[PDB]
Amino acid sequence: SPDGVRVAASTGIDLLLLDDFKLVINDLTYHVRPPKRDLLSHENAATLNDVKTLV
Amino acid sequence: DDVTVVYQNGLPVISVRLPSRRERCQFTLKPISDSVGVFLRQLQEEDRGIDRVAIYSPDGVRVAASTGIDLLLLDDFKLVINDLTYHVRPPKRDLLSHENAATLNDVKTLVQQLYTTLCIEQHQLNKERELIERLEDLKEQLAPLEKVRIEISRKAEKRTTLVLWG
Amino acid sequence: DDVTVVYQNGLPVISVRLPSRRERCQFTLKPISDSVGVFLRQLQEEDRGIDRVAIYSPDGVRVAASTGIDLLLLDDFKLVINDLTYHVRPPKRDLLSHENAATLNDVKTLVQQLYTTLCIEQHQLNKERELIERLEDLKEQLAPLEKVRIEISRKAEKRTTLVLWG
Amino acid sequence: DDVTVVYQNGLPVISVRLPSRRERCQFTLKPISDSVGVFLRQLQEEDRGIDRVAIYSPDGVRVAASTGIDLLLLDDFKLVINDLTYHVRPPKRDLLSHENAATLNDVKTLV
Amino acid sequence: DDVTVVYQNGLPVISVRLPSRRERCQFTLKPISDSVGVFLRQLQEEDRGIDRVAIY
Repeated sequence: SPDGVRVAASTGIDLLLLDDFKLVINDLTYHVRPPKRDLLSHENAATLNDVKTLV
Repeated sequence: DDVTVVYQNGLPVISVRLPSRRERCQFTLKPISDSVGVFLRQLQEEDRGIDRVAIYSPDGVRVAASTGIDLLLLDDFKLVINDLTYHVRPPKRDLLSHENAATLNDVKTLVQQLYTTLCIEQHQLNKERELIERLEDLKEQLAPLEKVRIEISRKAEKRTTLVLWG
Repeated sequence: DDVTVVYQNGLPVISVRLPSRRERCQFTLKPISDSVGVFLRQLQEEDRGIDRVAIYSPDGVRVAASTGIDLLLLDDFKLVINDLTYHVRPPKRDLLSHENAATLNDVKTLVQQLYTTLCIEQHQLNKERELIERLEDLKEQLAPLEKVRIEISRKAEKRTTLVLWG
Repeated sequence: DDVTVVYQNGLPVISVRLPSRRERCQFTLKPISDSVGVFLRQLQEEDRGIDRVAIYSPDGVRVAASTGIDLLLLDDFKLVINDLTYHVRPPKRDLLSHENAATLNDVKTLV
Repeated sequence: DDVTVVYQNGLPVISVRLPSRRERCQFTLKPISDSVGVFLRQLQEEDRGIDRVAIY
């Protein structure tokens, strides 16, 4: 995690790509930063509706 | 140090301190599909030097392994690593209301229907492949018993033809 | 020589010349079930004289061993056998243009992120739990009634049999 | 004489003429849970007097020793033993599992 | 190509051409402690696509 705490091997992938993290391969730390939607909790009522438009 | 339990995305994440590397580690527990045994296995699998793990109720009794997380996170408890004990105190999240949840269920079921629509053809294809692979094994396993069945049914039919003719 | 990819009966067939046997072989692949790892394993367990084999995207990067075969056959790639490098060009499919594919991708991504952030898995598990609880509650109102229903049925059949014998 | 393939109770069976023991040996084999390799192993274990065995496509390119038998029984093929080459034509069969490549019609019905 | 046998340090080195990588390979044979079976095993162990080996 960006704070330094490890992430258990049972954490789902979809829960991990919601926030940037670090990846340690052997001793190199790559700061992975996935493209996340910058919308908030209420925006779902729009986001869902947004989906409709696309369809 | 300490063990903290917080809530993110509706799921409880619990942050413990592992002994072998002196670093923290957060486990995301599912309050319905997970149990205490699952949490303990995940806790002693992310670190091999945790040969001794336990969870006790705050009064002294040991919590059984077949206990749901939603039943455990109600009251405090004590987690036990190889020789340390941590007094864990879960939080108490708030039930929103009777109105907001009534309008949230619509979205929560529409998203479920949409996700089902997006990923049901590949799942049914895998299911049909598994079903063919399973039927071809069931019939192969049944093949030898049919011989004994027929050898029994011929003797069971001869005597009833004898009964009719008699 | 050369490596070709031809669709036969809707399934891809990759014709490749192996180094040791010096004879051209062909592999039929399922685009849904198999993966790059499965194809590479089949290609290795064919002649046993291939110590290193890989599949590179035309940009230089290497595709993983879990990438599906369907996702790989969209564009060209490079099949690298121990020290040979063959340029594979699968036949192009006629699918959505480069504009509608973006819209469909956006729909898929938004639906998946809504399924994750709203925590629909726990919603479905809670629905199933409520259903189990209702079903098990319906059977606790039946335990007292059936205990007297059985008595009534027994002392009714006990008169029916007596009528028969009479 | 020649080699024949028949489906009985959902399982394919193939009648091979063998050189060392001139007797029509039958092989009942599963199309999904087996490959061509295990079929050649069965042939070699049955005869143990055949120098080699191989399967070829109707054109001449050798078919791999790992393709499933369901992938093979779609079209015709050739079975070559060390001295004879029998053109085997499986029974006419259309579809196996409805699992193939993607199509624009699938995307249309998804939308 | 060809197979050459020469002598170095009193030991015969034999250079064959392996099929799987199209490269040469030299084997140092010991004229007393080695046999033909040992040479064939070493020849089909340095390259896995040599399932058939013989010496006539």
